[PDB]
Amino acid sequence: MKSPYEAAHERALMVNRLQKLTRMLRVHPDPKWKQEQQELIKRLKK
Repeated sequence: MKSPYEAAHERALMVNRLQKLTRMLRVHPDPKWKQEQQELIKRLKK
């Protein structure tokens, strides 16, 4: 039981941050940055 507003908020938070990491990784692929990206990708997948 989760509100769509709230579920949406969390999704937006992770997507927005995920994009930033994906955007900078393409030009500057870092392992540290990559690790953070996986967490975002995994959460979004759920």
